[PDB]
Amino acid sequence: NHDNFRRLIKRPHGIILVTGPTGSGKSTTLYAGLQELNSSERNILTVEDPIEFDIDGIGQTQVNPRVDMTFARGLRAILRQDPDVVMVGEIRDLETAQIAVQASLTGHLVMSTLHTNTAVGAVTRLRDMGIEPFLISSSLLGVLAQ
Amino acid sequence: APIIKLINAMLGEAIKEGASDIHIETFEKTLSIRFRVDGVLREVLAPSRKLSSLLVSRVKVMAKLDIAEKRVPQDGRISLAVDVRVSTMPSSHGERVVMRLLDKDLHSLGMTAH
Repeated sequence: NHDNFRRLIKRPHGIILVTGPTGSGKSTTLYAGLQELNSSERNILTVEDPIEFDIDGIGQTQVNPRVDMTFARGLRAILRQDPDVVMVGEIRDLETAQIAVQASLTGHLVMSTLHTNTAVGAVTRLRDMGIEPFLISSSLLGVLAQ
Repeated sequence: APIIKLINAMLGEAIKEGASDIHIETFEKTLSIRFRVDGVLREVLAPSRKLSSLLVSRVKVMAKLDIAEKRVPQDGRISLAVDVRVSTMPSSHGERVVMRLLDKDLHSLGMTAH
């Protein structure tokens, strides 16, 4: 499972989702994935709500409601920093997913989470919000039900 | 000021090495400058962490952006024949700056004959 996840998070582009219920240790798994990628040869940035803890060597922006800094606006801002990999806290709505799908197609490796009970539930959930059935097939690398 | 010359010399060093992007990033302990020379990120200098706010302030005023607003993303432009597109964004240890260096037939662009 580690070797398969290693190869997936080390791809040049695509979306990798980690799914399950609340308190299933998704962040811990994402944080471990970013720490593994944390090298001098890549630019890793994240949007979180809130930031669980600080990874030294990786940029981490926080979702601030006082200045209307949302996941969508935060993710839209990160893409102008010339990133190689991006980690979004979670893709709750369509607007945030639309940007993440565009990000994955435009040479970035995207990472996020969805509150779905199964690994098929994640692919499911993207189809529900309003992502064209195709766009999921092209971008999605895999899902990790945990 | 000393900071005005440092940013200008850095931009000259970016054009020297053939950098596309310049990455100014502030962490808790260290301040890091990185160029993406031909798609490959590269360590160039790690100055004093204290300078973080001054480097962010200088690159803002060059692009005619808000100095005091450190809570929202700001995008601006500069013309030095090098056209740069600065992009600031909020983070845990202050703002993070990136400025993309770009140098200044209809059929060749894409249009078909018809």
